Amino acid sequence: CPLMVKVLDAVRGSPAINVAVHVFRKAADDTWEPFASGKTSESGELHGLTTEEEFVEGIYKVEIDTKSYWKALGISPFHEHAEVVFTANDSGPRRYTIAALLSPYSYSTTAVVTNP
Amino acid sequence: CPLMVKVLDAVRGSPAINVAVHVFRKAADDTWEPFASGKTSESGELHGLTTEEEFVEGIYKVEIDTKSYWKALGISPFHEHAEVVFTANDSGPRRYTIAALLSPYSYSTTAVVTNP
Amino acid sequence: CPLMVKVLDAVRGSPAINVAVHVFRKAADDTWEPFASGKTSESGELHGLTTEEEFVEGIYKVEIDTKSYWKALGISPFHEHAEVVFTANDSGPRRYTIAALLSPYSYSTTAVVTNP
Amino acid sequence: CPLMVKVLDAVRGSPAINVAVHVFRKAADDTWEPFASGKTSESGELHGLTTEEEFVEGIYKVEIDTKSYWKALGISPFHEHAEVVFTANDSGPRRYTIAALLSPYSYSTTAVVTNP
Ligand SMILES: [Fe+3]
Ligand SMILES: [Fe+3]
Ligand SMILES: [Fe+3]
Ligand SMILES: [Fe+3]
Ligand SMILES: [Fe+3]
Ligand SMILES: [Fe+3]
Ligand SMILES: [Fe+3]
Ligand SMILES: [Fe+3]
Ligand SMILES: [Fe+3]
Ligand SMILES: [Fe+3]
Repeated sequence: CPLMVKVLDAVRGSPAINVAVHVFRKAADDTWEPFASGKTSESGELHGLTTEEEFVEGIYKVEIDTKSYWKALGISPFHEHAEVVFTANDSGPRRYTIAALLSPYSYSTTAVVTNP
Repeated sequence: CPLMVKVLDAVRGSPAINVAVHVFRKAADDTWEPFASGKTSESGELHGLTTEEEFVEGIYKVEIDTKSYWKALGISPFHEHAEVVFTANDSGPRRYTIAALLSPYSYSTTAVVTNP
Repeated sequence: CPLMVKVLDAVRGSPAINVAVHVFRKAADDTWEPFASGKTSESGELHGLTTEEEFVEGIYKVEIDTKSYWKALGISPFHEHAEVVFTANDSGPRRYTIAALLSPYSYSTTAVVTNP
Repeated sequence: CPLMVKVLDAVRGSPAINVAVHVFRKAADDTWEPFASGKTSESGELHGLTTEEEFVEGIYKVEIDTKSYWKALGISPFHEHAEVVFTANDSGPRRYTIAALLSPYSYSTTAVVTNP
């Protein structure tokens, strides 16, 4: 798994379950081609999005939708989408972990990049 | 002044200075319309984006252009932007402060609501 | 005012109000001596902790008492405190701002240095 | 592993390797008994600190020292210790993950608590 996504809730200190994640790649004619997608697990993690063979250098957009998570808590969320855009594998192949930390009025996001 | 944006640099222990900030507002056809923009001062604050009477109820998006910020300091950062999305309610006159904390690989955004 | 401490609540989207803050200074026998303390105002700011002439070069520690803060709001938080440790250099007159962002299970501290 | 510790560098976006970690437990006569200790790995993680049989309810202090990490980067760090104090296993057994995010002027720390 070269690309992991974690989502956490800063209020509850728990993993965010069933967050929808959509990954896009910037395509040749200046548009976003679909690339991968999934839901986060009990542990709030999602990998198995791609393989090193499909995860070529390029520009990727990672979108999350947290509607299912707040719904199951009985929370009527105010906002529920977040996104990052980064450039991948420019120095050849790396593993990316992208973590998001949720509060109703605060959003934090961190990227860890490691060598496979 | 009803809308403040404050931005800090976690690497250098200082306000982020001259960072461009674009504020959009969500329009009747669910698109984003430009609302305001500016650059951060030496103390990292940007205000004078809008008057009380022009900052109506709605959904607003603040894009802080951090890629150019880090690149100017000779750092290839991970993110393109820092963003946050928030809702202004039609309530009384209220101060909205958007605070941003920046690293090359991590950032956090927070919307703070007060009365002056 | 050379030492400011600002504290925000990420859950409630507001300044943290009435939070106790204790500042210690590292003494000649490598122990911590009380330096200053106070409570945060309605805008979450605490200043008037020290004068320019009494805030000498050294190593200082800010303990923000967040357990009691969250418990007062009926939340059993994870941390006891938020802390940060920083060094004042003997340089010119400089403004030190300690900013704190608080959730029940996550918190961040930042020391910002400016000139007034 | 009921107790994991991660340490990350927000400047480099990399795991912090060889961070020394010392865990203490609050003992009956109001003092800190040693409990567990270790160094973080290539991936910045440390588990194998304890077992569910030794990780009883109580008050634990987790200390890190990041001297070896900065040394190997050729960095003369200003500060290099951090600590959290929390109460464990009060609602019976839980798994704790404690993550710390480093910048020279900013420190963030998050706790994720999950059900084994
Ligand atoms: Fe499972
Ligand atoms: Fe299960
Ligand atoms: Fe995992
Ligand atoms: Fe101000
Ligand atoms: Fe909001
Ligand atoms: Fe002020
Ligand atoms: Fe410092
Ligand atoms: Fe290894
Ligand atoms: Fe290895
Ligand atoms: Fe692991």
